[PDB]
Amino acid sequence: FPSRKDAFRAQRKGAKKHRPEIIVIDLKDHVLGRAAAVVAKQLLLGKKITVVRCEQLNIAGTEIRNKIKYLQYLRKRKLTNPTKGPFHHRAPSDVFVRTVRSMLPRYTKRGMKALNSLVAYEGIPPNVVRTGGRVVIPRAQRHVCYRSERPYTVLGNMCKHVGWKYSDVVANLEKARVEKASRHHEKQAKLRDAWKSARKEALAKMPKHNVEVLKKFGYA
Amino acid sequence: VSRKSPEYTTLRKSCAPGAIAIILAGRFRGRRAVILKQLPHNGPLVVSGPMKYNGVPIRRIDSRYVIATSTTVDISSVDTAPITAEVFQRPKAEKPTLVSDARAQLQKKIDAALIAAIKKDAQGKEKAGYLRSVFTVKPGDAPHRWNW
Amino acid sequence: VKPHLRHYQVVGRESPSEKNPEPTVYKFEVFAPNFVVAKSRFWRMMRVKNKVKATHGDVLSCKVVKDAKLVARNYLVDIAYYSQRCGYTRMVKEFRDVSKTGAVSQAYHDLASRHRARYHNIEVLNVKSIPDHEVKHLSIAQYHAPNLSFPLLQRRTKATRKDRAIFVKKNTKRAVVA
Amino acid sequence: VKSHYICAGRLVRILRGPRQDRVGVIVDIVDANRVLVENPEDAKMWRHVQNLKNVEPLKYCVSVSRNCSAKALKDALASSKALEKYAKTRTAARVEAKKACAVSTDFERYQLRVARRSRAHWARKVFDEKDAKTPVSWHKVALKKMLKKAAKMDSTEGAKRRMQKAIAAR
Amino acid sequence: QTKQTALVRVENVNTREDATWYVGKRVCYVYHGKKVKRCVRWSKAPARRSTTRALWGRVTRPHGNAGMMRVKFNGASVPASAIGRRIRVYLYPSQI
RNA sequence: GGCCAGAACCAGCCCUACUGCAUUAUCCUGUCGGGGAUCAAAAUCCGGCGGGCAACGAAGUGCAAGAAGGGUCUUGG
RNA sequence: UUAGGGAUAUGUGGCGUCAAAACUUAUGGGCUCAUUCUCGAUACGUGAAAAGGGUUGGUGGAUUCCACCGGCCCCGAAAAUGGAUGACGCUUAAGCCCAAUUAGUGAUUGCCCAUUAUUCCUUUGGUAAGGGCGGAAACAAAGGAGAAAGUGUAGCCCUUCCGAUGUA
RNA sequence: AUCGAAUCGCCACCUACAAGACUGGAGCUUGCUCCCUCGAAGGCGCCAAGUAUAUUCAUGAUCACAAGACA
Ligand SMILES: [K+]
Ligand SMILES: [K+]
Ligand SMILES: [Mg+2]
Ligand SMILES: [Mg+2]
Ligand SMILES: [Mg+2]
Ligand SMILES: [Mg+2]
Ligand SMILES: [Mg+2]
Ligand SMILES: [Mg+2]
Ligand SMILES: [Mg+2]
Ligand code: NA
Ligand code: NA
Repeated sequence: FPSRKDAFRAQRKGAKKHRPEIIVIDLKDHVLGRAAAVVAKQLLLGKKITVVRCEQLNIAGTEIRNKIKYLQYLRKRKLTNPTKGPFHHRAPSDVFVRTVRSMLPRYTKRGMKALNSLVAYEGIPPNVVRTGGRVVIPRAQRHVCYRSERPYTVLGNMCKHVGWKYSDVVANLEKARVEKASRHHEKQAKLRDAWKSARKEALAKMPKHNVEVLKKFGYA
Repeated sequence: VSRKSPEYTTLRKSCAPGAIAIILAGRFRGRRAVILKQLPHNGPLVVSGPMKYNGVPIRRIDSRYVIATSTTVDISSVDTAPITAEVFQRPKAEKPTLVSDARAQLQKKIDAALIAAIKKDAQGKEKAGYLRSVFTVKPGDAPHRWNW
Repeated sequence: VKPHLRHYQVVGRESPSEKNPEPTVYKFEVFAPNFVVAKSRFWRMMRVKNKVKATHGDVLSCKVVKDAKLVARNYLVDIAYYSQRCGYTRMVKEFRDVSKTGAVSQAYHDLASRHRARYHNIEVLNVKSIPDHEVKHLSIAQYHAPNLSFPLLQRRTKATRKDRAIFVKKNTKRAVVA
Repeated sequence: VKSHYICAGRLVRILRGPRQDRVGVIVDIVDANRVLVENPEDAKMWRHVQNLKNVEPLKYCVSVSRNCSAKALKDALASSKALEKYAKTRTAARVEAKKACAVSTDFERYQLRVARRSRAHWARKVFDEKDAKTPVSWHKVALKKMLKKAAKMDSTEGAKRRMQKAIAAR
Repeated sequence: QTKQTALVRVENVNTREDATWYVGKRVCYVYHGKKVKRCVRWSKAPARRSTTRALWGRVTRPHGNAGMMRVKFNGASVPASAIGRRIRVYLYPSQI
């Protein structure tokens, strides 16, 4: 929430509404550790990254194996004063942020800048929905990373069994988001179809030598 | 074949006269021009790239700052002899748009000859359009994998 | 990939002396990564069989035997390995390969995987191309049925190295970070 | 099932390596990983072993036996016309276009840029026509629905007089 | 670390062959100071006067197998505050 | 100008690009006989016989002795 | 194994992130699932036995089963602050055994890190090794300067080679 | 109003979704055949608002942060 000085200076400058170069990653069906490693290396390279749908990250193995792993991590606590002890975050996006943080030099200013370049969400919040096409990480996708006979866990289910209390909220919000997006996609089908037919007829309207040029490079 | 000789030149073969070049640095970076000759004693190249098409005047440029492409216009009828080193030699100052009539006339003569030579080639209209185009490195482009 | 072991024939003999004027000549098959190893194995065999040390012997010839033309074959590999617990274990295994060096290299990788047996504890007794009807194991015999066909499922088709990307738009091939 | 099985006679495209994007015929199956591949009409495709991770099974299958002779393979491939049918598909044309893009000069890239831009301009023209006829663009449909209301309640006396006065003032 | 040699990752350069193509090219790190100090063409072109500054170097060799390049900067090492920031790799000195 | 920077050349180094000699036979090819398998075949395999260069960039087998583009803010001019 | 500096190349060790290197290499073969002690990735060494039982290998018999022997995994396996393959994590491994170097194409150096190796520059010291040192002839301002017969100095001067760490 | 900056791809067609042991559709013979939108491009953008009869560029003098940036 910008200060009044920031707004006043922007008003004086006459500059437009700015948005930094941000990559949005859809983490659904991504392997937790591999996505974390890729994101951490890109953050150390200066990228600004927002990850969405952290509740649908995957870990190899049955849900009980990974819930027991989390409970083992949870019992680590400074006995003489649990405040200032290890802080155990239950939300899936918090879990991903912690996984990435453990893959960074978190005790330097450079690592801190890298970690503060990452924003994690459960689901896809409205401020992210329309910012542009979201990306995947092919080398960290479940369908190429896990042999499909093996059991795997979805991060949100494990989290909700270890203390995360926002599973149903995120589920209902994601259902509403998908319904709104699918209505907006079924509408505008006529606009996309109009542009397709326009390109098809443009082919018959342009000069012929250009058509041949398109043909030899695979565009016509 | 004498290093001391003005005719000495180690210029790479692709920078042949008439070859169209992409200017990589300086005022006219990204403009495509036409190489006319190399100045004596292994000097810089001279490019016109007719000022009508892209705005590059008769200018000298080091060949380490062009990409000489494999597309060429036969300029054997252009008479690049009057382009000399003295043309760009300048009587400097002392205790301190505008074009000398000689430079303006040389530009006119070379430009007319070059425009006719370009219009005399097959796909010559396409080559004039190509000389009008600006080269830029776009997001996602890998120029190190390209032929030129 | 091509087999890591080559097919060598090492021919050698004890150096002739006053006690042995016309010593016997021995021919020795061996599958080795290079000819130095092949000659080392030959001299090990000469020592432990004929009581002839390398310091008193000759190498008449050391040559690679070329592989035949590549044909999908059945290979009987008669092979032995030593372990401390069980001594020497000899087995006869069957393999699908296209060469004898391919079958032998496969046998070595197989013994390494299922029995933790390394190269220098393994002796190959015989490798031989056999007909299909003499194949004994169903996992090898299934591969010469007339109507053998299968889909390629659960494949990980990685891109060409030049075109590999880190971030890609979800339902396109538009690279974002590369 | 629509998946193309690995079998004797199946046409394949080489995925990666020295022979990337070449076509050959499977002549034998070694085991679960290895097949024998040959294409008599490509000079680099003599009979050789390819790992099954490195091939794309195509939708064509000439009818040959396992470990077939070269003459039988050539005759079957020529009679089946598999190479012709495969060449007439769009993925083959895409491979050819990738090859032409890789070797392209700067002038060829400029020609392609001009052709694409001309196509884009002409598609814009056609779209503008159809948009005028039937609105699907944001501005056109907004104009239509706000035009109904603009003409619904601009017939007012004060509105018409204000419009006349403003036309006069300018 | 040995600060006399910088490592640069260039977009779309993902093999040692591409990095080989870039060997010898001029490399620039652009930043700004606080005050306006002397620049090239300070007298000739006063519109160039800026807090903006650049540090120059050249690609010496590729690094690894995946397109990373080693860069030597003129005279002095590039500042560590440039780690993670933009670097310009130009197309000159050209070989084509 | 004894300062900054860019291109040329030179000398010395350092990376290139370009490969010949020998070898293959437990091999290559044709045809007889067998043996195999399915509706029938061909093939995988084994013995003969007649021929041989598997010669694509043959083979990833032994040794190579091929003089002269790009790097030098890694040297000095 | 070490004068103080650059370049190049290695050693041991590595190449998912931390962390340079396979931006998670191959157009390599197998094996492995593990639930509160965390399976594994522990050379030295720093977490185990007698004994026994999922999977996939071997040997020898009987008509698919009988016995026996390996691999990996599991059980046997209990301690006191919360905690440790270094951490995260990894299971189409980033685990184990084996084997490669851009891959049945057409030959025998993928890559990253040293106070090591090679080479270049400078220093310093030798059981140091060689030259020069009889001013060569001429030459003012509107090519210059130096040239000492010397252990040691701003070392007479030049060239060359080798060594260079260190408590008492 | 300091203030000179580093940043250099836009979009109202990507900016919906799911599956990778089955990907547009059929058929029965179930891995082959037949059809198609033939299964390997998000659309633009890169100097004439569009592919052509054009039209100002200099002297900013041969590299220098692009001397400029509401595409
Ligand atoms: K080095
Ligand atoms: K000395
Ligand atoms: Mg508690
Ligand atoms: Mg790294
Ligand atoms: Mg890997
Ligand atoms: Mg470790
Ligand atoms: Mg010395
Ligand atoms: Mg000392
Ligand atoms: Mg600027
Ligand atoms: Na030591
Ligand atoms: Na493997």
